[PDB]
Amino acid sequence: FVARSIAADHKDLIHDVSFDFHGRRMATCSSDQSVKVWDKSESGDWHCTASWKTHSGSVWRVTWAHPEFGQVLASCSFDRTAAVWEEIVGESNDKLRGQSHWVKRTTLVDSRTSVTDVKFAPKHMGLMLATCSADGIVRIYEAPDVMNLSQWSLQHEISCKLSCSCISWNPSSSRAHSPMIAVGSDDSSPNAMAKVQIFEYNENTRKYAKAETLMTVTDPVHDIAFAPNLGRSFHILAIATKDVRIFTLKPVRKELTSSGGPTKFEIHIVAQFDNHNSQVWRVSWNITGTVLASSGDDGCVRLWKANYMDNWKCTGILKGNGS
Amino acid sequence: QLSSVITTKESSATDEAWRLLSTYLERYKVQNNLYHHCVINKLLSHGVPLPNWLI
Amino acid sequence: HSLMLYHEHLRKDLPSADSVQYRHLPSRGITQKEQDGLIAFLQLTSTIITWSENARLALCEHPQWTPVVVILGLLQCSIPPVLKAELLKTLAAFGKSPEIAASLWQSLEYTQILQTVRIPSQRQAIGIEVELNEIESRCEEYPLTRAFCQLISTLVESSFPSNLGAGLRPPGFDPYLQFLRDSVFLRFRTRAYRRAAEKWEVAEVVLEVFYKLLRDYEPQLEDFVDQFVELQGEEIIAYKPPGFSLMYHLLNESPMLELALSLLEEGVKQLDTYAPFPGKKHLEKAVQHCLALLNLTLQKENLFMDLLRESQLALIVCPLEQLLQGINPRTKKADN
Repeated sequence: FVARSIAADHKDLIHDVSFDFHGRRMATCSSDQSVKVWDKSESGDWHCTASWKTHSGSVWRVTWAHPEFGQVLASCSFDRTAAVWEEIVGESNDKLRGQSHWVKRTTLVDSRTSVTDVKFAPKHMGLMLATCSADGIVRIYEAPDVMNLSQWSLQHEISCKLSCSCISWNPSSSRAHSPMIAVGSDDSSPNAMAKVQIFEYNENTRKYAKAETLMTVTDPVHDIAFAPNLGRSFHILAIATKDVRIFTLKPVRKELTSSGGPTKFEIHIVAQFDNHNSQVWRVSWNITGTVLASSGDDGCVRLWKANYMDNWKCTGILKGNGS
Repeated sequence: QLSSVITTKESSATDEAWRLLSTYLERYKVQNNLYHHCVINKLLSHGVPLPNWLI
Repeated sequence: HSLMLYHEHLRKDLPSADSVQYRHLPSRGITQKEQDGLIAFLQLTSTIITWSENARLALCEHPQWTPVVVILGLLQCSIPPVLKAELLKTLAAFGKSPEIAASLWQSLEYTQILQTVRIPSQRQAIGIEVELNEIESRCEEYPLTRAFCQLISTLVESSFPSNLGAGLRPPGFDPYLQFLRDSVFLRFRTRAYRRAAEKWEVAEVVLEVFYKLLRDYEPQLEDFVDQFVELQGEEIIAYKPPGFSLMYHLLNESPMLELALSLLEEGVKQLDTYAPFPGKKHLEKAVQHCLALLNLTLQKENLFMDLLRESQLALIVCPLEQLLQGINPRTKKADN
């Protein structure tokens, strides 16, 4: 695979990286308390266009909104906060030298503990944002306007009753599955027999009901991702733990006698891969949900795909040489 | 006058009424014991569990 | 406040078992003058809420009166069946508002005033199925059962929840239909009556409930599929719609059809005398609802018989036109 490279000049450990929706911009965040934005030229280069302090803690993620909401970023922190940022044309004030044209429009503060992950929602819901934290809660916020990004109503507190490490929204634009969010847990206790939990917005009760819990994931979880839906009658879910896992979640059709309750799933494991010989620290999907990537303590990003028989295998190993 | 919220397609009149009641309990702070006491006594006499924001 | 005090007092004198020795007379029963006063105020209350929508809501929504919960609580107490009848009529006049009716259906199912859940150790029934067969059937007077039929007769006009009884039993209406069919209707002719009219006052208020349940039911292909529901960890079939149950009992040689046709026989036989008799107006309505049931069956029969043919359900049913040409077991002719 052909590589270009960039010196990132973060003054401590980088914790995350994320692309814009077009792959024309990227964001990165660090223990130096900064976020940086880097933009891809009409010559094939990349340049650092903003590099500013975001928070008081170590920054644990960075994420973009969909561009029908313009140019908006979110970041989560060890100081127990999350923050929302807008890119503005022409505001940048020499009266306050060395501030960014990426302005903080709000700070969310309601988590009792470090905010471990943050994700914007599937755009068909609205301008919505989820965060999770080590108080064992996921929190969901809504902006009632797309311009007044200072104002965000906290609509849901979702109780995992185990610490939260990561979150994934379900990427179903199809109006035949209700809104869904999956949650992973860093909990090292032997008492909690499952470390992944799944919630469904149920119109009949108007709150995120706990539909399922993965009783085969006994082991701590570091990252979690639903696969983008090529029309499938079933969902696919990747998990990062002591090994890589790929689950299927196929909705059980309700009989016309099971009203008011959430849905339920015919659930399988399609794959479980030890091959990192080490823990797994991210899981992210290609745009069509046909290829998974995952990293570990083996210094390899490993690529995974279905063959024509839906037998999932490793297909590539991207690894450093140290020269 | 709830005219300052874009219609997100996953709501209904039930919780925009809870939202209006929350906004009034935050808009009229000068006597706020009586209006929380009133609303909670009206919910509990009907057996209705109290929202996170109200508590 | 008086109803809450009577509920609190009657519920405190419940007999803890271990006290087998010489009690005095318990000077805490409602006196007849308090019963007659409570009846007069329940009758005033029932007229007011029968007419004013705003008066049903602004009494049920009261934080401190909670009238449905207090009245259902008093129906669980050992109070006289006449006071229970005017309490049930007050619930029937409240149950005209569909918001009240939907919460009242859940409150009836929770209070087991009809026992819909039968425990396998329990050698004796509880609720109105005992008060009918051991109290009303000893007085030869039936005010409680008629007021219960009147309560169900209003609570059908606002519809009933499809999930009625879910998690406690299979969902649906059929336990109330079994009581009204097999413990009220099929027994209205084998009971004694101090009022010769009341035999017909009981027939009117049960055939009205069946008429409403068959009027507002329309056959669907779903009715002909067995829908399974998880109950305590076993998969159990749901109760079919009460109108499907009524169609099945009118499209077969059932004791309900025998009792309907032998009501049409007895109606003509009393009318061909042209005489006045006690309860005549109630027999004429009980015949009217009986004809209107058979007429609603004939209007829905073809659709019910086609959806049964498409669904492949292993039931047999006969056209009501053919069952009406069956030999009347009384006269020994096809004279229906």
